[PDB]
Amino acid sequence: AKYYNEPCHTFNEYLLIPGLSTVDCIPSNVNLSTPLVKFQKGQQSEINLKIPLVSAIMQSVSGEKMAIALAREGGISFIFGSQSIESQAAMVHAVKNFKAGFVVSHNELVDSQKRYLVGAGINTRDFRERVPALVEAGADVLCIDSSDGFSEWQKITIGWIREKYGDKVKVGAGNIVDGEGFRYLADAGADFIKIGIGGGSICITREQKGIGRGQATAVIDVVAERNKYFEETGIYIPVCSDGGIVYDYHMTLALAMGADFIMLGRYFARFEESPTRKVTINGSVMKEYWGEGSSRARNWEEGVDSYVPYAGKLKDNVEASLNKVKSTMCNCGALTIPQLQSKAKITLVSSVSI
Amino acid sequence: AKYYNEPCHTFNEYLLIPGLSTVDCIPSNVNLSTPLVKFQKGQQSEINLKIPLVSAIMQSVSGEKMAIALAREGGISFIFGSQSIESQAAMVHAVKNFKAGFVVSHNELVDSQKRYLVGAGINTRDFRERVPALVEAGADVLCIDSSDGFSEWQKITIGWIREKYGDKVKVGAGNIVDGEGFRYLADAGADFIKIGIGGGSICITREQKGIGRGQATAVIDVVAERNKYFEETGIYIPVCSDGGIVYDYHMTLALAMGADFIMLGRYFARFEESPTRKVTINGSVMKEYWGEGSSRARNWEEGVDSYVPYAGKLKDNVEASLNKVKSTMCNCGALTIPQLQSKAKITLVSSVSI
Amino acid sequence: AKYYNEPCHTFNEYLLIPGLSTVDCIPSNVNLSTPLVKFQKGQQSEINLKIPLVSAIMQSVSGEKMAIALAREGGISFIFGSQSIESQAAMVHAVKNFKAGFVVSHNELVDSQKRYLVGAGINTRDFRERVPALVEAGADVLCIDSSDGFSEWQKITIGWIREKYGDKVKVGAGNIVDGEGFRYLADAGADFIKIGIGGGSICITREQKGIGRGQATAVIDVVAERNKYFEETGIYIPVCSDGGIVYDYHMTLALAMGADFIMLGRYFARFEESPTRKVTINGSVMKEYWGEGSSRARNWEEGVDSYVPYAGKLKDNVEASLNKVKSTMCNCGALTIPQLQSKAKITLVSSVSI
Amino acid sequence: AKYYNEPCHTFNEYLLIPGLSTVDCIPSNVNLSTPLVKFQKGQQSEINLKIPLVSAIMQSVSGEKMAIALAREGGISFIFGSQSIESQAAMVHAVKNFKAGFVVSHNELVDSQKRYLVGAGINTRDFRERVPALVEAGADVLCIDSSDGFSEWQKITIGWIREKYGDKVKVGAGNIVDGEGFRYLADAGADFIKIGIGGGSICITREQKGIGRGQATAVIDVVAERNKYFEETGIYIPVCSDGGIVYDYHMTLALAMGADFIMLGRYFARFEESPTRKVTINGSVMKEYWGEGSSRARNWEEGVDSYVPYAGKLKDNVEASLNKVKSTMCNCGALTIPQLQSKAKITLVSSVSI
Ligand SMILES: COc1c(C)c2c(c(O)c1C/C=C(\C)CCC(=O)O)C(=O)OC2
Ligand SMILES: COc1c(C)c2c(c(O)c1C/C=C(\C)CCC(=O)O)C(=O)OC2
Ligand SMILES: COc1c(C)c2c(c(O)c1C/C=C(\C)CCC(=O)O)C(=O)OC2
Ligand SMILES: COc1c(C)c2c(c(O)c1C/C=C(\C)CCC(=O)O)C(=O)OC2
Ligand SMILES: O=c1[nH]cnc2c1ncn2[C@@H]1O[C@H](COP(=O)(O)O)[C@@H](O)[C@H]1O
Ligand SMILES: O=c1[nH]cnc2c1ncn2[C@@H]1O[C@H](COP(=O)(O)O)[C@@H](O)[C@H]1O
Ligand SMILES: O=c1[nH]cnc2c1ncn2[C@@H]1O[C@H](COP(=O)(O)O)[C@@H](O)[C@H]1O
Ligand SMILES: O=c1[nH]cnc2c1ncn2[C@@H]1O[C@H](COP(=O)(O)O)[C@@H](O)[C@H]1O
Ligand SMILES: [K+]
Ligand SMILES: [K+]
Ligand SMILES: [K+]
Ligand SMILES: [K+]
Repeated sequence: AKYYNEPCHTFNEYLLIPGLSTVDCIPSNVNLSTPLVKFQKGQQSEINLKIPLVSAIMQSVSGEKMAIALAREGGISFIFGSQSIESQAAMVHAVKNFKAGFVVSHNELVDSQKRYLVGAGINTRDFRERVPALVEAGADVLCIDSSDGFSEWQKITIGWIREKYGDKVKVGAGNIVDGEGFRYLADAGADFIKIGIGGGSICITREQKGIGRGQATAVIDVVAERNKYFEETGIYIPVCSDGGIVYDYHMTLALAMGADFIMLGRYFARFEESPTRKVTINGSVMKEYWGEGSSRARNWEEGVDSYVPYAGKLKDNVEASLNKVKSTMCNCGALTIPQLQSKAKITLVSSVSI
Repeated sequence: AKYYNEPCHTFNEYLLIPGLSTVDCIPSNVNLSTPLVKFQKGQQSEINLKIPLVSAIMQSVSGEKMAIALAREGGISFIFGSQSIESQAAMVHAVKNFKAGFVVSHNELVDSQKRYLVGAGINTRDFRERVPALVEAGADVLCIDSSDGFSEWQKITIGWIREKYGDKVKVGAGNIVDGEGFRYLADAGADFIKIGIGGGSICITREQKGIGRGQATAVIDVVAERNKYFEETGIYIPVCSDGGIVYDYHMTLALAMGADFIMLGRYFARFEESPTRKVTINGSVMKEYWGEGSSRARNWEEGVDSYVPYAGKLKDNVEASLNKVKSTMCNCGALTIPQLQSKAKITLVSSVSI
Repeated sequence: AKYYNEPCHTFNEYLLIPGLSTVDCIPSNVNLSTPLVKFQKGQQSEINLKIPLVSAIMQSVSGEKMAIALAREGGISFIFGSQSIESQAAMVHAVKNFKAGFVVSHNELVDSQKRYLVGAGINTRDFRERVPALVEAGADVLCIDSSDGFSEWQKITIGWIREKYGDKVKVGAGNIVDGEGFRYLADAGADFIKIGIGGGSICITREQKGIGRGQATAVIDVVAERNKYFEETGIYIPVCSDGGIVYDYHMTLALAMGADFIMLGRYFARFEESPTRKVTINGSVMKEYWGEGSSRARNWEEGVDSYVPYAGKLKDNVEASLNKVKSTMCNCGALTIPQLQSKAKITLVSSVSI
Repeated sequence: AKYYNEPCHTFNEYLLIPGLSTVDCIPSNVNLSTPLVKFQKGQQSEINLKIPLVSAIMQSVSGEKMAIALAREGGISFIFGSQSIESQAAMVHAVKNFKAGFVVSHNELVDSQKRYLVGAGINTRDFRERVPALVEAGADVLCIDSSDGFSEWQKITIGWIREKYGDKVKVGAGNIVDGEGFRYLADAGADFIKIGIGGGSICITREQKGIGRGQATAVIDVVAERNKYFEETGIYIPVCSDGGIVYDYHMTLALAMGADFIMLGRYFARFEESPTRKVTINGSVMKEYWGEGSSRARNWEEGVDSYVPYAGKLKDNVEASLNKVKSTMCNCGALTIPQLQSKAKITLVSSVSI
């Protein structure tokens, strides 16, 4: 067996040490643009998010309304794939054609036709039928959804997409937690790679499957491999820190450690736009939230079902969260995510102080 | 005094990092066969379990019914030796002759005569009389039961067995927690060595005797010594991780760290087949469970007596546990235990994340 | 990104190991004098506190009465700047002219005219108007108050002061937590540098902003840079450990680690002289205490409002605290703060023992 | 300031790993004799305890009855010195002349006249008068009682004793927690050195004074210095682990780490023979226990007053404790304390497993 020198850590175990803040760095001047899909050295990504936040590929998070609301603020949602091909394609189509008027019976993220961008999750099983349907519906990007992306099944899925669509259809893959996993999916052709196993808030109320790694350590390790890969091939593959974001400052940390964007479930589940029921229990307005591994999810094993405090509209909450991220970025002397990734000073905190 | 560079750790402090999962690895194709007794390089063990689980040498765990139920699923039970020679021999005989019809007044683990295999615990005191009786009764393997197997008494016991039966009678020894202890029992002639002191769940409700070591560290250290021993002598001695299994994923970890099989007490005590009373307390069906060191056990000092939640039939529970182990093995890219031991990537987790 | 070899620690994680105590070291012979502003090798600071304690630049701590009471015991207060220029200048003037008799409508810290010394906090925004007013009022020293002093805004503020007053007006700067930050403010011209971000007791009831560092690690790191700076330039810049003092022995630790003086908020908020209301809740006399980042403070975001147990007069409490500090200093073989900083033996304690 | 590479640890953070147990090692054959005062290489100590336990120099622990009861079992008590010279001398005399019949108005520890041995605590202040009185009363050994023995006052006290009595009067000194402190008292002439600051159970209900060190680390460090000192001078100075013994196995650990004997307060306070009142609170028989630093103690600052569960007669409790120590010693392959100190394998345990 192979062992490691240091134990893995979570975001709660880190803090940022300030760098030189210039008179020109104020929250409003901070640019949160970030690449979504791979590109070559010197190029720009074909798809750039205006804010580094994407909603989780979950039934209780990314429905049509969430996708529209998030795209309006500059991010993108990945419509859940744990539903019928027809049902998921309908949501994608609804998002792509939302601005239409008569239909035959500032930071918005849109395509060349001013239509909101939207992503869609796929699986390694029915892709031969699901992918064409999502492509037809107008999906802007796809992502293989899995608890263990270090699999030949993902390579096969990406291969089929490349053979049928070449590099015209974008597809992310995951999840992985180390350089080996990243490298495998990179060579397989993934446009972006998702990082994270066992770090989601859903795991708080469930038992360990035995596989996983502290989210912070996973991002740091994968990012190092991604940078090495860039140096060897000239190909820059964006990576996504998926899960484990508990507080707003965790967002800044994930980005500082090298993640290009962040995927969140619980964070968005709390909003009015999530596709779940708003329930009031003893004066407390809550929203439903369950894992994709729960029996409640897959039936169209693991299992986690819970409630999250209602937070209102997505817009006001994201604005507040990102204002804090931008302010912290200025503390670190960064006006952009790439500058933050270059200048960030990250310290581990003692367990005693926690 | 001799000190160590790193502190010892328990199973809860580890997680497995996924490896490449091939299209051919599905739970049903995973082989959990494993050697029980020592053999030379290139040989196969004379006794191979079909599943890597054996029940503890305890009054509250391994009785006749447990032995039959576990053997039926591919494992083996070690009938407790903390009872009269006559009483223990009777249980062994009952297991060996269970399939008999008229008696004169798929994954089953059996001998050449299709009789379920069964083991029996012995002590370093009355072995001259207990061993012959167990051999006559048909015991397939014996194991010296002790909290500290690094003892001349164990060497003497194994020696007497070798002098009387040669290598025709198999006998495990233990418990030890480091290379020195392993080496001593290996040179003494033990067929398999049990690892673990102070890691049993029984210790949760009792005070430390002062001796012990984190179960994970103990297995890792002993396994390293065992592999070194194999390289020097060509003799492969199976080792058993005894105690400390709290969750199913701990089983996968123990195996990944090098243990050939696992001994459990609490896990099996919960089943209908354990020899203890099923008691209902306030709507909760429980089963009794007490340590062999408790005054309640030895009287035919330490002391631990408690209850464990009823889990029903052994069969359904083991199937569920092993299905999870096999699934995790596929995440790690392993179709067998030896392949897992070779490919496993094991990371320590921070105390903060725990 | 830049990472660190060791995690940061708080004061609770340290203890002092005794050194040789001489017959001449008794609490009463211990000298707690300490420099407040920078000086060259071989010189004495133009301003020396008689005790190493200064009260925080907070609305709920440093008002006129606090400033008089603390100066009487040998320390100095920094009148809060989160109020109108006119209001703050009035408090400064009131302190400077407290001993006056007819006014036209042993360890005391005083100026050449026997007037109590007093400091005043300033900000990087209205200094062009606030500074002249404070200077006119008689402020003896100023200090830029900020959660992140590693800023060009602080350099600009110090620059303006130097251009207008040369080295005749003393001004501290902060806060910083590492050598880089210290170095920046040192080169900018600061007379003393304050250390500490996120370590204040106020943070106990609030969420992390994402920036910070264990107070002990921050002091140790900054002190090392300060000593290096002294060796390179011959300039000795006093540093202040700001926040995180929970127990009296933390004072001794901060000083032993190299801090010349200590800034405290909660400690002084408990006294009769703090400018907040004394409220009795269920038989418990308390005093109000809120952070400068709370909405309650700035309105003339973050937010922390709470109560601290009443402790009575500042005099008796400081005497008791310092008697303990002096006794511990004698345990360490030190009769002065500089001797303590040279002889102190500081050990980290295990999280288990905590 | 001077810092250390590793944090200090307590006894709870350690466990012993078994060594080879020989057929000749059974509890009854284990010899717990141990030296009390210094001797040269090749010699035997002039005073050897029959068991390695001594009672604390406390008002609530070591009175006349305790001294007699402990001496009867082979240990020695140090009559508290926090009382009048006349009062303390009376207790010493009472112990020395307990076996007398008409008075003019197996493992027992005795002198050449069959009189129970007894020690007495002294202070660095009134020794010129207290020492002669204790010597006259028949005290067999003295010990300077202090929270910080790294003091010129202790050197002066030992010096006065040597000048007046030469090496005919034995006197221990302490407390210290590192090699420097040990070395100072060794060169000063101490017959034995006590280790421990802040590790006593009394500290559980009180605030840190700021000085101290984990008890285990303190013993290990001092023992290393003591062994180095022995190699350089040929003088063997016994050391005493004072305080921090919570469980019986802590005794074995302290001895294994190199301490020759152990001083305990709480342990003995629970017995019928302690000089405090036996009080029954709600069906629970308790005994009083307070620190020597409490105002309740010195008045003939710190302060700790509490209750300990009644345990009955000293005899039965010590026998049980030592039976466990001896059994563990056999697990480690040791028949004597020196053999244990040579063969012991000591591992640190993870904070997670604790
Ligand atoms: C696929 O969605 C996830 C993801 C992305 C992760 C985890 C997880 O449990 C599930 C649900 C698990 C499901 C639906 C079972 C199928 C599978 O195994 O893919 C996790 O632990 O890390 C990441
Ligand atoms: C023998 O069964 C065990 C085993 C295997 C272990 C422990 C233990 O306490 C007992 C009971 C202890 C008994 C019956 C006393 C006799 C003895 O000492 O063997 C333990 O701590 O690690 C392993
Ligand atoms: C300025 O007073 C402080 C200081 C000294 C510190 C912190 C802090 O939050 C505030 C209040 C924050 C305010 C008033 C907002 C403006 C600003 O950012 O300066 C902290 O975390 O470390 C040190
Ligand atoms: C002297 O008895 C002790 C000892 C041995 C220790 C401590 C302690 O507090 C006291 C009481 C402290 C007193 C009576 C005040 C005088 C003094 O300082 O000696 C401790 O922390 O480690 C060891
Ligand atoms: O059932 C589940 N168990 C564990 N993780 C899950 C499950 N369902 C989704 N996830 C992961 O958890 C992420 C959300 O983490 P969260 O933002 O902390 O709530 C998702 O994007 C997935 O990667
Ligand atoms: O009384 C006891 N004290 C400590 N360990 C015990 C005792 N009795 C049995 N054991 C050990 O605990 C193991 C069971 O651990 P468990 O599976 O965690 O319950 C047994 O196989 C023994 O090795
Ligand atoms: O609102 C706030 N949030 C965090 N820190 C604050 C705030 N206001 C003041 N502080 C810091 O906390 C210090 C006081 O720490 P305290 O002595 O532990 O209460 C001040 O001197 C500031 O440096
Ligand atoms: O007031 C006190 N404070 C701290 N330690 C004390 C005090 N009085 C005695 N001690 C120490 O505590 C030891 C007893 O530790 P205990 O056996 O854990 O109760 C004594 O022998 C002293 O060294
Ligand atoms: K900054
Ligand atoms: K895999
Ligand atoms: K000292
Ligand atoms: K042994």
